[PDB]
Amino acid sequence: MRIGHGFDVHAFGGEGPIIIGGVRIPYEKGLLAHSDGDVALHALTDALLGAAALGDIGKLFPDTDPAFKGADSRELLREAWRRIQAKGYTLGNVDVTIIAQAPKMLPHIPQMRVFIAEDLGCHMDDVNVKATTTEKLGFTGRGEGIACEAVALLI
Amino acid sequence: MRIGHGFDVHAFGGEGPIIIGGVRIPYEKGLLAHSDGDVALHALTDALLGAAALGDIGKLFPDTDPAFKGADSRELLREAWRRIQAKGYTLGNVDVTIIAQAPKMLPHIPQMRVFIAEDLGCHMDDVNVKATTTEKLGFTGRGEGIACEAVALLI
Amino acid sequence: MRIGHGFDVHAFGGEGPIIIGGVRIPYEKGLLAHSDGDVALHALTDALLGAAALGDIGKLFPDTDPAFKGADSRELLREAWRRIQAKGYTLGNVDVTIIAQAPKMLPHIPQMRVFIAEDLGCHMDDVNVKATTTEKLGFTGRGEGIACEAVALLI
Ligand SMILES: Nc1ccn([C@@H]2O[C@H](COP(=O)(O)OP(=O)(O)O)[C@@H](O)[C@H]2O)c(=O)n1
Ligand SMILES: Nc1ccn([C@@H]2O[C@H](COP(=O)(O)OP(=O)(O)O)[C@@H](O)[C@H]2O)c(=O)n1
Ligand SMILES: Nc1ccn([C@@H]2O[C@H](COP(=O)(O)OP(=O)(O)O)[C@@H](O)[C@H]2O)c(=O)n1
Ligand SMILES: [Zn+2]
Ligand SMILES: [Zn+2]
Ligand SMILES: [Zn+2]
Repeated sequence: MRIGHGFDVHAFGGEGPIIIGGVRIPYEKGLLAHSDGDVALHALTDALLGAAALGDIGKLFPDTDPAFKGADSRELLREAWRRIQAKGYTLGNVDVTIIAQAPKMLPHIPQMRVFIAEDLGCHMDDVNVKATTTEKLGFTGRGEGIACEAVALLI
Repeated sequence: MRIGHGFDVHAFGGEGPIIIGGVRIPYEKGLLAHSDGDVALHALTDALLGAAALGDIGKLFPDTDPAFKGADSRELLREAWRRIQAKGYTLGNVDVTIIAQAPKMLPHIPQMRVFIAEDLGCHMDDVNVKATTTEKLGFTGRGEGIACEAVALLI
Repeated sequence: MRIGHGFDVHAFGGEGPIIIGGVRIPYEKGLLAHSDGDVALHALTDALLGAAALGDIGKLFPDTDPAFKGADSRELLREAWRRIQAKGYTLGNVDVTIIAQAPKMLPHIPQMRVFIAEDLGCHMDDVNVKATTTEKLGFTGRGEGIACEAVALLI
């Protein structure tokens, strides 16, 4: 059993929607990023790479490499997962916590769990996603951006 | 073995004391919330629900439902725990990290561990609580609110 | 198997370099602290003490005690580890996430893993360190300080 932890942040910028956990969520503003800025999947990817001792998302897929521009975070998720499995690991379970004042993540979580479980080739029960606001405090409370944390357990 | 993670924040507002980890801690200002605003127990609850793949505190006990107004966070903690156990889980251990510039949590932690272990029906040794300031940085460093993180391991 | 979580923050102040994960990293400003302000090792220490139910770094090594002034965080790391092992624990694995806009931690991570694994008497593979910026948001995004999170799994 191996434990991992990931954390990510992306700033709001431009027009909506935003992509979180693979879900296109309607919002007044979008998120600024090289890729699709999916904070939830970056934090998850890092948690999994962390538990595998493979480093982090930026070590494997550089901000500098042009191909990663506009990149689908689920692709990165699946690749990191491919490499993790090849190192001999299997999924224990993952838990994600989206820290955002808005939009409301609640209704999109079921679909998120479907995408993530698909990507990790596991059952939805091994995947949990949740959300919380920082009750108007901070860059998140001010609507400046979204953050996300995640933990993973590999076997 | 299943892993979970929780995170919560509540803003200062009104008169003291504050309730953290179930402990009434004297402070110049109190915390604003629908319930008692116990940041430590919300973060813990989410960590446990997360490890169980039951979602989050707000999914089980809505901000909208009036009964939860003024609600004792230990009640929510015990209920979430009831449901978790019914899903077949048993406690491995939990670790909580209170992020607050003040007040000093240190002297109240023993009592916190007593309440939490009581609520989870475990031994104090399976429960750990700690604290840290953000050295004057951020909404926490500015005394605007308190945050808390927690991880849990279920069996 | 026992899980732990740690979190720490230190403000920039003075002249560089900074010490992170035991590595002297050149930077325009340094970090303000009683000790060497190694955010990465404090967060790690707490994660390990947390998994062991030993509390936190400040419980074991007080800000008030003068000896800890200028103190080498690896010393504290090794001591906390000594005490943890004496309580009967063995390392499962640790994962660290440095949240800093700058400097770039990437090139110093290998050396960090060497120091940490040395200190914990484990193999580098049981140690992972990663980094992330908060994309210009927050006290970290503003260059006001560095934060760090860590999780640990004890056996
Ligand atoms: N202080 C920092 C921050 C990030 N990094 C590295 O560079 C990348 C950070 O990029 P980022 O903070 O923009 O995160 P994303 O835009 O990939 O979501 C990370 O993936 C780390 O590998 C670093 O070495 N030092
Ligand atoms: N961006 C967000 C934030 C929270 N939520 C949900 O709604 C609740 C958040 O309420 P909250 O941030 O005020 O936390 P508490 O006041 O219950 O401590 C969470 O329990 C989540 O279920 C969400 O769907 N999307
Ligand atoms: N709100 C708080 C914050 C910290 N503390 C305790 O006092 C110490 C916090 O000191 P700190 O936030 O300056 O962290 P460091 O300077 O040791 O890195 C922690 O080690 C906790 O034991 C507390 O009791 N209540
Ligand atoms: Zn990202
Ligand atoms: Zn709360
Ligand atoms: Zn520190």
